[PDB]
Amino acid sequence: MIYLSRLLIDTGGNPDRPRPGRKWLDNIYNVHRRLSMAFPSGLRREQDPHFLKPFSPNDFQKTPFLFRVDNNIDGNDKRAIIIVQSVLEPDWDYCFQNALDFLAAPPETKEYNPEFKAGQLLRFRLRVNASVRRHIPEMVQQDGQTIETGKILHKRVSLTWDASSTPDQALADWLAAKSPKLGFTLQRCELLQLGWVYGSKPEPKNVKVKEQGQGYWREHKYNPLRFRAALLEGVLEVDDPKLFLKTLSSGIGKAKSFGFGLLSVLPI
Amino acid sequence: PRFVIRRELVVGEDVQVSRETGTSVWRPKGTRADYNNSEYKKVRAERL
Repeated sequence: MIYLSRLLIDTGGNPDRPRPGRKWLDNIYNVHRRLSMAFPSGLRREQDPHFLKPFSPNDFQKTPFLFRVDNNIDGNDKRAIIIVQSVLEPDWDYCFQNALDFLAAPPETKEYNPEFKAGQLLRFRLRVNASVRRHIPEMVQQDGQTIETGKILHKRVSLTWDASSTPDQALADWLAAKSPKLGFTLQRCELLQLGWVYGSKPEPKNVKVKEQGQGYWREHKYNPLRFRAALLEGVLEVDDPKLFLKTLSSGIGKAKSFGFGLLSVLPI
Repeated sequence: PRFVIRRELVVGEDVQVSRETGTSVWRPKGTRADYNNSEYKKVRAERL
């Protein structure tokens, strides 16, 4: 079975007061870490019932869950929705017990058993990371002059199109190229949002040796994280019920640890 | 009985003066750590 969970954030109100929930969404790494803190081990929960001990990733279960962040929901109020799809039951009352300021509504969870027959029309929403891997010559310095270096870099960069092609056509072709393998066939696809997603990651770096021995003194260095994001919505038709269920709960692209793979399907 | 005489010695020319060589007032220990010392920043970075 699948577990589907929904979280709500205000992202509104008085701008002259602290808003930890709205500020929490400025870094995708922080969002991923906070969502990962919702799956504690059976020993950590017994030892620390209040989540008041130092946080170590080795004490939390590893499981490839997926999530997406949606915005602009109305009713005279602003809302940001976080939708999480997982293969395990989340523990929201352990993750947000000391951070109830973050949310504007209690978390909700439910079961999900999608059974689809062959040749069924579905309405889908999903966000992609438009990335391709290429060999790039290394240009450096640019101190008024460009100096080339002989090394060729294997780098994952953004998807590009020609001057006579619209981004929508390029993305539709790029998705229809792989849609045979995933297990569905498109009928219409339109691009809604195209942009970037940013984040920062801490990394330990050694500085000096310990006089008493047994380790170093260490410090933190921050590494940037940039991704190309494109949101799509449209209609699809199931080819075979076997590969489609594998496409779900797995992702349809890269950067799946930063909310970049999730298929949302409605029966039309 | 015995006979006894009295004399004098003026300090600074025939008798010298020694230093304190010690501490009299006890006083408590030292609070108020420094936020600009390099060791404090090093240990703060390590703790982080």
